[PDB]
Amino acid sequence: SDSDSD
Amino acid sequence: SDSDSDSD
Amino acid sequence: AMNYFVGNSLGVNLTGIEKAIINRLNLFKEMGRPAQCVFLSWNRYLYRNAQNYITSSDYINMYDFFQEATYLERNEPFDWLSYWTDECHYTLKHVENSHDFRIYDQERFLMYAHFQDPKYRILDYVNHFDSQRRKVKRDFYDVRGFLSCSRILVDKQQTLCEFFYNPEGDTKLEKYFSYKDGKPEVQKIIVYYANKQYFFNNETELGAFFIKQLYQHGDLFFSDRNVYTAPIFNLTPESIPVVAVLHSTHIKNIDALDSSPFKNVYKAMFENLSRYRAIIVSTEQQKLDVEKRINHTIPVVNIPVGYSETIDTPVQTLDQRSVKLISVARYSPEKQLHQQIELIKRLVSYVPKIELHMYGFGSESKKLNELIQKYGLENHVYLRGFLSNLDQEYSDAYLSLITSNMEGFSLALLESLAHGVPVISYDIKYGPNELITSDFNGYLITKNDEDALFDKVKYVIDHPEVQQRLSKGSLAKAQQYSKASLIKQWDQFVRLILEH
Amino acid sequence: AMNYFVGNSLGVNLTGIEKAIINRLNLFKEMGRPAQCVFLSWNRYLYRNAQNYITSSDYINMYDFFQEATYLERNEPFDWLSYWTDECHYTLKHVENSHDFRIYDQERFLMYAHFQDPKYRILDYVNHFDSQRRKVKRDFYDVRGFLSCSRILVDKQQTLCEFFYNPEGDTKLEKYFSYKDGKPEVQKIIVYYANKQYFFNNETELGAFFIKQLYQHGDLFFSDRNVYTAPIFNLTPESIPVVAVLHSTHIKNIDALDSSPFKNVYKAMFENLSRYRAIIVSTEQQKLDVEKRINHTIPVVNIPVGYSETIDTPVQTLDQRSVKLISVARYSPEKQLHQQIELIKRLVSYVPKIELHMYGFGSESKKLNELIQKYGLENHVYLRGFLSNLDQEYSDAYLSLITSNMEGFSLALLESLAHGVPVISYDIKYGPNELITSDFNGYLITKNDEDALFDKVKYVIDHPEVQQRLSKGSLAKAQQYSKASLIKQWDQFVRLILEH
Ligand SMILES: O=c1ccn([C@@H]2O[C@H](COP(=O)(O)OP(=O)(O)O)[C@@H](O)[C@H]2O)c(=O)[nH]1
Ligand SMILES: O=c1ccn([C@@H]2O[C@H](COP(=O)(O)OP(=O)(O)O)[C@@H](O)[C@H]2O)c(=O)[nH]1
Ligand SMILES: CC(=O)N[C@@H]1[C@@H](O)[C@H](O)[C@@H](CO)O[C@H]1O
Ligand SMILES: CC(=O)N[C@@H]1[C@@H](O)[C@H](O)[C@@H](CO)O[C@H]1O
Ligand SMILES: *[C@@H]1O[C@H](CO)[C@@H](O)[C@H](O)[C@H]1NC(C)=O
Ligand SMILES: *[C@@H]1O[C@H](CO)[C@@H](O)[C@H](O)[C@H]1NC(C)=O
Ligand SMILES: *[C@@H]1O[C@H](CO)[C@@H](O)[C@H](O)[C@H]1NC(C)=O
Repeated sequence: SDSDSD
Repeated sequence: SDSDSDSD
Repeated sequence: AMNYFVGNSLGVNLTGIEKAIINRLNLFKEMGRPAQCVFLSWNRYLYRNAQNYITSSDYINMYDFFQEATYLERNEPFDWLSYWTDECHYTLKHVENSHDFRIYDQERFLMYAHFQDPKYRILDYVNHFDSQRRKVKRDFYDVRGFLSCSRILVDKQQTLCEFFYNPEGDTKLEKYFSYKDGKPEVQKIIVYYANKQYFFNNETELGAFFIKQLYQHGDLFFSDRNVYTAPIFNLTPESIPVVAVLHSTHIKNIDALDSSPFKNVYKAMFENLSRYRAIIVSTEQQKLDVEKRINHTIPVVNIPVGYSETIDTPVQTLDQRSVKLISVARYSPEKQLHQQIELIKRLVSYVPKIELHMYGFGSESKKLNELIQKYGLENHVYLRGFLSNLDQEYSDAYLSLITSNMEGFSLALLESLAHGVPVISYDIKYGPNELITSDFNGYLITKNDEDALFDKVKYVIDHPEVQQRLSKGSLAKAQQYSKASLIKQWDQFVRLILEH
Repeated sequence: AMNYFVGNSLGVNLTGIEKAIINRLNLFKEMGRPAQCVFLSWNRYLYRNAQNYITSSDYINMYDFFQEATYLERNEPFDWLSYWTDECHYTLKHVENSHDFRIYDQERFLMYAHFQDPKYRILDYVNHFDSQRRKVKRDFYDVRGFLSCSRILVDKQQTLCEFFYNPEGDTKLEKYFSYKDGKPEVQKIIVYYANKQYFFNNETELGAFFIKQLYQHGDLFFSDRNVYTAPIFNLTPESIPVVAVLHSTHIKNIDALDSSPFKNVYKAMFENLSRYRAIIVSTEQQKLDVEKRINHTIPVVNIPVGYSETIDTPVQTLDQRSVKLISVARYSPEKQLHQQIELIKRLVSYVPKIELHMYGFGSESKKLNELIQKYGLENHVYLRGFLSNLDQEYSDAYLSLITSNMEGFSLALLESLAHGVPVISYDIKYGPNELITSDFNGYLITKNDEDALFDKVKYVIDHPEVQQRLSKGSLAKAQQYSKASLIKQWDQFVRLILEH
C-alpha cells in the first residue's frame, strides 16, 4: 500500500 | 458538574 | 514434570470452576505430584484474591510472567501522600466521600489519585491531565505496589494502547486497540522477552506463546476455561499434551443429545477434538452422553471435581424451635431460586417456624428480594449473600434444596452431604442422581414438579426421625467422594495419559 | 564562565542564522573565550549536520541532554538486514528505487524500514502495522545508532504522543499532542530527570527549565532564534543575563519605521525588552532605526554576523570565452530569483556564452526549474543546489547578483567580496547599502528596477577593465570586515555587557 511508508 | 469527569 | 491447570482468573468470591481447580491442586499436593494453577487475564489484584486460597508459588499468571512479577509478594507500603507533599512540593486536595486526592503543582492541576483503602496504603490508579484537562493517561498499580499498566486515551476516554511494566519500570508488553461495535479490541501485541521482540495479532496468540515458554518435556496441561484455553491450545503444537475438562452440560439443549449445538464455551474444543489427549467430565452419565456424541474420537473419563473430608466443625446441632432450609447457589436463572421462594409461601401456613437461608450472589438478587416482599416472607426467607466459610451455616441445617435445571456436578450438593445435610433436588443432568439415592440421603424429584417438591419437603419436616436417618446416609454417601477416593483416580489418570 | 548561543537546530543545509552562530563560535574559539551552541528542537540528525562545521563538544541539544546522549559519539555500525533475516528469521522485500524494506514473518506484513544510505548502515525509521495494516507506531533512529523516539498514531496517521529514550531504551520524555487547525500541538510534556518527574504544558516551559539547569553564576546567553528563544527567556529569572540578536529586518513594513508593527518572530522579544542586557544587530542603520523605535530602553550595538579571512583557494581565474554570474540565495520568494532568470533571458541575446549559477535550497525549487524549462535556458541557468564549501565556485565568478527585498546583513554578499567577486544588489535594508559603495566594489540599484539591473550588469559584462577594478575594490571592502576587527568588537562587548 502507498500509505506504508513516509 | 464538569469536575466529576476527572475521576473514574 | 509439572501439571498445569489453566483457568482465566480468580475473583473476590470463589466460583465452581475456580474451586474445582483449587480442589484438584490440593489433591495433587496430597499425593506429592507437582501442580500449579495458570491464570491468563490481566489482574493486578490477583495476588490479593489468591491469598485466601492458594500460595504465591501455587500459581503463574501470564501477565505476571511477561512482567517478571511471577512469585513476587507485597512491598512494605510506600507513603505516596508524604512523597507528593514533602518530596515533590505538590498540593493535595482531598475529594470528600472518597479515598481520592487532586494533585497540583502550585495552582496547576496534574493528577487525580484513587487509593483503594481508607488508610491510603494501596494506590489503585492515577489519572494524568494535559493543559486543557484532557485525560491522556491512566496508571494502574498492582496491589503489590508496582505500576503495572499505563493506558493512553484518545477522544472521549477511548483506549488506544496499553504499556505493561516490570516492577523496575521497564516496558515488557505493548497492546494497540481499534474500536469495533463501541468496544476496544486488541489489533497488535508486542512482547519484549528473552532479549527479543515478538509480534502477535491478539491475546489468544500471546496465550499460545506463553504455553510454549512454560512447557518442558514431560509437562501436562489441563484446559479448564475452554472459551479462552481451547483457542490457545489450538495454536500450540500437538507435542504439548493437554486434557480438556468440561465443568457443565456440554450442549445448549440437554433434551436433544444427538442434534443440539455445543455451548459457545466448548465449540472451539469440540471442533478440534484430536488436539486433546482426553476429555474429563464429573459424572458417569455425562461420560456416556459425550463419548456417544463425539463418536469415541478421543477417550472420555469421569473424575468428580469435588471431594469430602471429615468435618471438625459441629454437625446436626439443630434448633428444636424452627426448621432451617438452605440453598447454596448463585442468584442466577438456571438455579430457579424463585421456585424455593414459592415453596416457602406454601409451607409457611402449615409450619410457621420455617427459615430458608439462600447463600450466593448474582443478577437475580433484585427479582428474588421483590418476590419475598410481594409474598410478605421477609421474616422467613433470607438472602444471606456470599459467605467464604459456610461450615457454621451447615451446623443447624435441616435440609438443602436444589431447583437447578443444569449442573455439571454441584459442589454445593456434595458439600451439603459432607456436613450431614440431606438434599432434595430435581433429577437433572448432571450430578444429583449420582450423589442422591432416593430415601437414603435425600430425594430426587422430576424436573420442575413443584408439587412433588412440596410433598417431599413436607414429609421430612413432619418426620424428624426420617431427617436423622437421611443425615447419616448423607455422611455415608460423602465417604464415596473422599479425598483418598479422588486421589486414587487422579493417580491412575496421570500415569496412563502421556503417550509411550 | 561559559557563553551560550541559543538557536533552534542545524539543518542538512545551513541557514544564514545557523551560519552566523557558527561564525561567532569560531571567533570566540580564536580569542580563547569558552563558547557553546545550544539547540532546542528534537533533531536525531544533528550529530551528522554538525560534522562539517563544529565539534561534538561545541554544542548541547536540549533533547540530547534529557536523553543522556549529550557529547555521545556514533556507535559501532550495526547490521539490521542480517539481524532481521539471520537472527529474527524474517523475510525482506526490497522496495524499488529506495533504501527501504518491507518486513514479513509468518506470512504477515510486520514493518516498513527506511535507511539513509545505499550501504544500509544507517537505519532512519521503522513503521509498525497491526493485523489490519494500520500504522500504529513509528520508531525514529538517531544517526548515532540508538532508537531516539517512538511516535504513537491515531486515525489518519495523526501524532497522538511521542516517547523519547536514552541509548539504553529507558523512557526520558513523553509528549501528548492535540490537533488545532489540522496541525499537532504539544498539550503536555513529562520528563524523568534527577530521579524526579517533571510536568510542562509546552516546549517553551521545557526550554525555560533546560536553560535553568545549564546556568552557573557568570554564564552569558545569546538569544539567536527569537520566535522560540525570547518566550523561553521571558520565563527565566532576570538574574540570568541574556542578549537579543536580530538577524533580519525587525518590522513588517520597513518603510514605516515609526508605525509598522514588529515582525511576529520578534514580538515576544520587543514586548519584554527590559529582560535583555542589549540588542545586537549586524548594521549601523539597523542600530539607529531600532534604538529610535525602542526609545533607548536598552543598549543597541552593531556587530556584523560575517567576517573575512585570507583565501587559500584561487581568486579571479576567469574563463575568457564564457562569463559566469552567481547567486548565493535560498530558493525562497523574498530572494525573487525569478527576476535573475528574467535578466538572463534578456542577456543571452547579447552574451551567448553567459551562465547563471544559483546556489541554494528551498520551496521555489520546482517553480524556478519550470521557469528555466519554459524559456529553454537549461544550458545558461543551473540550480546547483546547496554546496557546503563554495570556495571553488567563487574562483571563476565574474559578478554576484542580489534581487532580495529584505536582508539582515547578507553573508553571501561579504563572502562574494572576500573572494574578489563584485556584487550588484538592490539598495535594500539592511546590509547591501553598507557593504557596496557604487562604482567601487559593485553597484546599488533601485529596489525592483529590473530595467536598471540589466543596464548595470550588461555594462560590467561589456567592460572587463571595470569588472577587474571592482574586483580589487571588493577585496579592499572585505578587509574592513576582517576576523581581527570582529574579534575586537566581540571582546569589548563581552568585557562590558555584565554588571560589575
Ligand atoms: O455463599 C456461598 C455460596 C457458595 N459458595 C461456593 O460456591 C460454589 C458453587 O459451586 P457449584 O458447583 O455448586 O455450582 P456452580 O456455581 O458452578 O453452578 C460452591 O463451592 C460453594 O461452596 C460459597 O463458598 N459461599
Ligand atoms: O550552496 C550554498 C548556498 C548558500 N550557502 C550559505 O548560506 C548562507 C546564506 O545566508 P545569508 O546571510 O546570505 O542570507 P540568508 O539566506 O540567511 O538570507 C551563507 O553563509 C551562504 O554562504 C552555502 O553555504 N552554500
Ligand atoms: C452448569 C452449572 O450451572 N454449574 C457448574 C457446576 O454444576 C459444577 O460444580 C462446576 C464443575 O466444576 O461448574 C459449574 O459452573
Ligand atoms: C532577512 C533575511 O532574509 N535573512 C538574514 C540575512 O540577510 C542575514 O545575513 C543573516 C544574519 O545572520 O540571517 C538571515 O536571517
Ligand atoms: C514511502 O516511500 C515510498 C518509497 O519511495 C514511496 O513509494 C511512498 O509514496 C512513500 N510514502 C509517502 C511519502 O507517502
Ligand atoms: C472541578 O473541575 C472543574 C474542571 O472542569 C473545575 O472548573 C473546578 O475548579 C474543579 N473544582 C475543584 C474542586 O477542583
Ligand atoms: C470519580 O470518583 C469521584 C469520587 O468517588 C466522584 O466524585 C466522581 O464523580 C467519580 N467520577 C465518576 C465515577 O464519574
